[PDB]
Amino acid sequence: VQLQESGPGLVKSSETLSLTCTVSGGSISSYFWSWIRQPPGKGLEWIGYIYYSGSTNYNPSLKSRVTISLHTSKNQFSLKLSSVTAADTAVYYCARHRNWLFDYWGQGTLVTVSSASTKGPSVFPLAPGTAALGCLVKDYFPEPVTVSWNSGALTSGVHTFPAVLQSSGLYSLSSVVTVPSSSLGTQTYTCNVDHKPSNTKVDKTVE
Amino acid sequence: QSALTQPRSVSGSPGQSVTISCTGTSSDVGGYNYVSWYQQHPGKAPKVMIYDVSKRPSGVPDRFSGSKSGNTASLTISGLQAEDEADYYCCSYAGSYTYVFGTGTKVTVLGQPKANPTVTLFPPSSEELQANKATLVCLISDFYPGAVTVAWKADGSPVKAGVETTKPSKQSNNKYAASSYLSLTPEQWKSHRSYSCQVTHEGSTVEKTVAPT
DNA sequence: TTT
Repeated sequence: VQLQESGPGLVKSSETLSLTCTVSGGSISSYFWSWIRQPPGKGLEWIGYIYYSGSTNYNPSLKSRVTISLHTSKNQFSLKLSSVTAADTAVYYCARHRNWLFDYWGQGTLVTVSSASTKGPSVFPLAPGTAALGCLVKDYFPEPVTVSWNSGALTSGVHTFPAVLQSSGLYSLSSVVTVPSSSLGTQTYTCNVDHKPSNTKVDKTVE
Repeated sequence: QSALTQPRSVSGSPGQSVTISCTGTSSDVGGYNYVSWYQQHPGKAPKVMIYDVSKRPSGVPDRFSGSKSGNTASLTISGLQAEDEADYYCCSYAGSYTYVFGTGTKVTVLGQPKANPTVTLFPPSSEELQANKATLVCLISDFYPGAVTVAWKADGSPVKAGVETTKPSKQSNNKYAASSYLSLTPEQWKSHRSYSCQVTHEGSTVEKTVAPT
């Protein structure tokens, strides 16, 4: 018995997010059938469930926006989430709910909410024992961006963070290097930002 | 409803025990005995470990046990093994055909000594301010275990709006780093006397402060 | 309608 989510990975802002769960090796003629989501790096949030007879019950904070429907001729159940914004960006899981627990979960599908067109990043300096310095790579779409330092020659103490999707529908990330503070203003530290989707490269020397 | 309160971080060496608390209200955790617990490894779906407060599904090792006290559920893992390192979520029925999940706890099976975070807080760059934007960047580096709470303050007063924080990720040296961003308008930035990034790691708190200048 |  197995559940798996299908449907698009990218939805536009203020439109309806649609996903379908297909059950295999088992019927949908018993039990509850549920949707749960998880924003990237955050906790689980119950969206709702549908009983096999058709009764729907949703999370009270999402109620006016959520539809869960059964499709018995396909052995599927669906989710529609209206009025979607960047805050609805999450991994969406379907799951069977039986005897007061969620027992068989799908692998999940990341849904990113943005109507953003392709855009290259603005790169801003994070200016500085040891001193931290970095580059803020701001307002790009879509993923990914790669950051290196001094054309890949500087790797020790380098850390590039995972991207955050802002309320604007655009991503931001930071990359940092920890260097000796006695080298500041003599050694140069340059972040090389590569955003292939927009055909953009930026070099920013931070001081 | 409100998410069930869990500690951000619990840890132990292999062979030790840990307990994870899950505090709800009398209308959820303390209203029914329909508490379940879920284990989540990176990139994977949650997997049920406990249901009905204390029952184990088939195949779940007996080192996992569940309990309840008032409005608090607990998951206890005896004899920690390396593979127990994961996130754990409690869940409770919350009345009238609803469920609420807990905020999640990272269980770390200790393989290094703990390391305190180095916190650097960057103010908005003058270049970003000229772009009519302002982002405070709080960098947290070289900590273990990989779990931290970040709180922002403006003149000693909590700021919840405009905050985005990354889940801790491993550095090249095998310790963790995390980042938090406070997004402001230039006017907000200039209006206040001071801004702070407060990092809590394994009981201890590190605070850094910055001001327009 | 609904464990």
